[PDB]
Amino acid sequence: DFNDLLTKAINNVNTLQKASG
Amino acid sequence: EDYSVTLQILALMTMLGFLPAMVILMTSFTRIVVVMSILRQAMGLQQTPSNQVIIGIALFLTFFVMSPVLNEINDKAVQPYLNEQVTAREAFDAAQAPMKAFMLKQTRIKDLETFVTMSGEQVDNPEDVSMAVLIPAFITSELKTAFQIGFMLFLPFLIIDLVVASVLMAMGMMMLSPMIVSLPFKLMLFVLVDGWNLILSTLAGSFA
Amino acid sequence: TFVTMSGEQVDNPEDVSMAVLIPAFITSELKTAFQIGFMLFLPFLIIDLVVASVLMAMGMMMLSPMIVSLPFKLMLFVLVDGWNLILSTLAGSFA
Amino acid sequence: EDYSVTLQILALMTMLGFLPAMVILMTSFTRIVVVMSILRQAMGLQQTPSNQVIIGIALFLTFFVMSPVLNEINDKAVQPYLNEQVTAREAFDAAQAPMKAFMLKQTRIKDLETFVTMSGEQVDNPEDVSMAVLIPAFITSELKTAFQIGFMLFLPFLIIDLVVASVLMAMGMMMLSPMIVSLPFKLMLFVLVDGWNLILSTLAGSFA
Amino acid sequence: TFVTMSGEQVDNPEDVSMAVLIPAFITSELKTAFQIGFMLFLPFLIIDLVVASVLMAMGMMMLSPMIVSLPFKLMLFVLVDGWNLILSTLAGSFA
Amino acid sequence: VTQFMIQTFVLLGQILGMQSSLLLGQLFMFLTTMFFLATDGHLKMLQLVVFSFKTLPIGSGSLNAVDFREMAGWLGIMFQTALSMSLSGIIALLTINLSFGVMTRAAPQLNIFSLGFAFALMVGLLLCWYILAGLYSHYEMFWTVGEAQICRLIRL
Amino acid sequence: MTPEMFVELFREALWMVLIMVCAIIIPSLLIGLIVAIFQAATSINEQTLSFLPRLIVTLLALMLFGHWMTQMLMEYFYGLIERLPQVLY
Amino acid sequence: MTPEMFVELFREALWMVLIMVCAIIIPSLLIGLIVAIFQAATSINEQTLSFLPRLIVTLLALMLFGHWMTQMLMEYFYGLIERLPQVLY
Amino acid sequence: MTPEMFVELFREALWMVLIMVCAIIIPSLLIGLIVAIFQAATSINEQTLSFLPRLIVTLLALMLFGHWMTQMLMEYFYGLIERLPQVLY
Amino acid sequence: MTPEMFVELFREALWMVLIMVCAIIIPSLLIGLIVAIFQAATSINEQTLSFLPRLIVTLLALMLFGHWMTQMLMEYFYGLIERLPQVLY
Amino acid sequence: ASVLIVGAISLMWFGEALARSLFSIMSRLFDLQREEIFDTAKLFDIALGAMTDLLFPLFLVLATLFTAAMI
Repeated sequence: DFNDLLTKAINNVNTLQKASG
Repeated sequence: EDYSVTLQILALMTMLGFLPAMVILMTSFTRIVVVMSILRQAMGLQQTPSNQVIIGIALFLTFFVMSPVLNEINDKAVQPYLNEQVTAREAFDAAQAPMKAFMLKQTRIKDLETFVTMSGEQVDNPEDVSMAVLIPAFITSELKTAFQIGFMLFLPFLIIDLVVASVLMAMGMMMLSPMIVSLPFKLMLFVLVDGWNLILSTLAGSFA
Repeated sequence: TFVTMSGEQVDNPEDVSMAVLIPAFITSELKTAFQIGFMLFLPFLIIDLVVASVLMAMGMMMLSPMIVSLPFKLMLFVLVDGWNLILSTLAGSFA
Repeated sequence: EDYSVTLQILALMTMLGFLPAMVILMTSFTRIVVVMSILRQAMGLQQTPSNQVIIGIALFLTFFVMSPVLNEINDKAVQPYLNEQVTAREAFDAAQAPMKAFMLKQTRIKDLETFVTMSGEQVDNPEDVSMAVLIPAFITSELKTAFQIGFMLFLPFLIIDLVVASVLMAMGMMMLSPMIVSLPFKLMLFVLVDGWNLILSTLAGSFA
Repeated sequence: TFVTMSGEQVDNPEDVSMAVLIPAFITSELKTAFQIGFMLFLPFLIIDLVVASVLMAMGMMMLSPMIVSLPFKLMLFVLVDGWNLILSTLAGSFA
Repeated sequence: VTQFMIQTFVLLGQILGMQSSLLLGQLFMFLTTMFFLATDGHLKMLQLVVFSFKTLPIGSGSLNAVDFREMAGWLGIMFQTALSMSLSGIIALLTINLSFGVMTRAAPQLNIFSLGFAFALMVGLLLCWYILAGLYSHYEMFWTVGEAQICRLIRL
Repeated sequence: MTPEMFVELFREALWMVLIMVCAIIIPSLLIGLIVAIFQAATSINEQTLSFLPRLIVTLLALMLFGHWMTQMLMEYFYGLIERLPQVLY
Repeated sequence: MTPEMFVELFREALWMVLIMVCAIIIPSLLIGLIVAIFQAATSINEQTLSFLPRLIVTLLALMLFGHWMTQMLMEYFYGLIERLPQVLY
Repeated sequence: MTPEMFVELFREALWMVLIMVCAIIIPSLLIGLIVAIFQAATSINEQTLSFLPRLIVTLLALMLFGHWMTQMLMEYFYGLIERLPQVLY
Repeated sequence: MTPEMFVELFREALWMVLIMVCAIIIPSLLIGLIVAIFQAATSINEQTLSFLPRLIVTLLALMLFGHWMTQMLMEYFYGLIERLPQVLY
Repeated sequence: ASVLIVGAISLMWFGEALARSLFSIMSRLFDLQREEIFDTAKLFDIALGAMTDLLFPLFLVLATLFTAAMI
């Protein structure tokens, strides 16, 4: 729901950083 | 032809810039804050609850009472937008519609009537009015509603204050200040009536 | 006042310079604002005076009238529909 | 899976920005200040203790009573994280839990029920309720508890003031204000009983 | 105090290092400024106490003495030519 | 700790002012600041903090729970010290006001009200003149109590 | 505004409180006078005795004139609002 | 709300405060008369002896009616909450 | 600013407030004295019996002296403005 | 300098304000007693009667002592300024 | 004049007991347990208990004032 919106956004940034690194 | 990604980001960053304005004008934050302010001044305590705690309580309350409309925005404007099902222009309209409906449920027709005439637009149905007109009408209605609730909660504390002053004047000790003796009874009544849980429940139930 | 201060030769008000009108316009707005404020101050002042004298009549000279007057000040602004009356007059004051 | 070093730093700085909120909304700061606010209001002094020392004493009192929970966070969360025993995600959860447990020890069942129904969520155990709903219930209980303690602290000072007023009226001098005479007696009885040490025992130990 | 804190053995005051003289200079100048400044505060505190007691003498306990004392505080400073008196002494204070 | 001492004198000023039927805290606050500067209180605090580096090293060491409780207990120190300084004066304020009340109680026509306001404030200012006459000795004892607390914090 | 207009407004405000305050206190003033005469008739002087009748009568006066005071205040507020365009020009 | 709702609310509090104070000051008022007639019988003009009987009876009234008064105000606080939706309707 | 001029402005300000306050209080002081004399003649000891008459005459005085007080305050402000060049040469 | 010298300064300042307040208040205190004793002799019980007489003499005292209090505040400021060398030495 | 003197005389002996009464009320109302704070009924019981325990010493002192006033 709306609570999970922030969690998903942070995970995507972490995944993008992880793949980039 | 939905807005380009660069413009879509620019619009969203602007909305975050006006986030304090949205909370203090388009939400339930103002009414809760004012009612708490009247209650604090009703008792003998000037700023014992402190301003940060009052706003902190109001922020959680205004988030809970607006969870239904927040979910409706998510289920009709955010998830279709993320799933590539609605034009970004359509998604913005789908998010604005529940917010407008909520503000109309807590507004007074007199407030709409004066602002519609003030804007000078020929609109009849009280559902297709612009946000430029609805927001001042909504915040005006919230201030008036908060005053009514504030007066309601003030009366019992006025009753205690008059009784204590009258009893002291009965004994002839006119020099004794009624406020110092009245305050513990004001705390007494508010705590055995379970005031804090009661007022926040009523404020939550008020928005309907 | 500002035309004589600016030292310019003006025949009619409707052609004064902008630099001499802005200080004059804001000056008049402040004065006009005070007059409207005095109108609104009186009804709440009367309530405060009324409740203060009633408390003094009953002999309680230690009870602050401000606490007692506050619920009635709020109610007067409510049943008169103040937040609609005041704003409509302010908007109507420019017509 | 675990947050990168850059992202962990961003989270750390964010919590430092919200640090004043965590003190006044999650720790015991709210109850202590409200109780100390009553004590200043009860005595004839209006601003004499001044706001600075009350907050400073309250901060030191909180660090005293939060020392068990802060040490529990240090051991369970900080130590494995510093030694790189656990990841950042689980370390954050390991730090959140002691705060949640402490807030449960200072809340009431009725307060939790009101807000969990207010949030419109489903839960069966108080132990796994979201911290977003626990916070408003925690402070609401704290304000009610502080008013109870403050009411008990206000009674002895009201007792002294009423006795002095009655004595002066009984002696016939209906012209002298009781406040000036009563103030030294209230202060003397506050000192020779070592009132603040008693208040420390009933305030610091009230949490447990 | 500072030579003790710095942990250096110097027999005479005029041979202290600049590393320890700079903090010692500002610390002493702060004390001098506070002592000079608060003595200037005293005449303006005298006016406040006089006017406040006079207002409390008549039972006007609600009138704030600060707004009443403000016109007289300014007059005391201008009658003694304060803006020239403090600067003259401040200039002559250094050596 | 330094704020605790000065505000206690501010407490001393306001209790006298309140009992004087009456800003008097500022008069004591300014004078106590002069006491802090004249007695080289600032130098002692700087000596204390550098000593803290020696006996309380930066790496291992921090204030424990007992230090927080001792620092939280200074509110009782304020009232006890403030009452101790003003006990002689406050008794004088009460006895003259009670004496004035009983002596003028023969005729209830006079009363006191504002007439009592003038009499009380004149004596209260006069008593504050007595308070400033012997305030320095109380400050010296108060500073010793405060300095001992500071050394306890730094474990000196 | 013209000074004469200010005095008009000042007078009608003082007249508003005078009418309102007298309608509430006059019942208490008469009762206090009645009790004082009765105490003098029986040769007693109790200061605190004539408090219950005054308090009750004043509360009864407030209850009775509740609609009248509200009507007077609401019309006075409207009167100042309607008098505003006359002043501003 | 409506001007009549305010008067209803205003009167109810005025009726409430009247009842709350009357239960305590009625016994003191009667005792004051009883002391007054006693001083009329013995012709003593002292005016401070009557303070003690009034103070003792006042505390007796507070002890006797303490629960009833607190319950009345507590139910009054609930009553305004119950009628709050009606006003906001 | 010379000290002599400062005392002159202080005196004229204190003289103006004295004139205004005495003109207002005196009607209330006379009535309060009359009622107090009346109470002594009839030997009654009601206290608040002399409050409403004082309030009425005070409010009536303000209505009658509204023009006079307004003109003096305006004159005084104009006088200080005109005296400004003398203060600072 | 030494803390004792600061105490002498603050006692001297408080001594001056005692002289200032005494010169203003004492004229009002004497009038308050004169009226109060006159009321006691005449059995007059108007408590608020003796307010304007105290106010009149208080304002008159301020006007009469205008020059002296000025000369005294200014010279005290000069005395402190000339005593600044004590601090610097 | 006589009434105030006897009250001061009463405060010599009765006042010390009245000081003891005030000492006990402050000591009890300051030393609260976790169980006492969380219960509203228990707070009111102590409030009544502190109230009544005050009345008896206060009544004696005021009676000492009343008795001398008549005499």
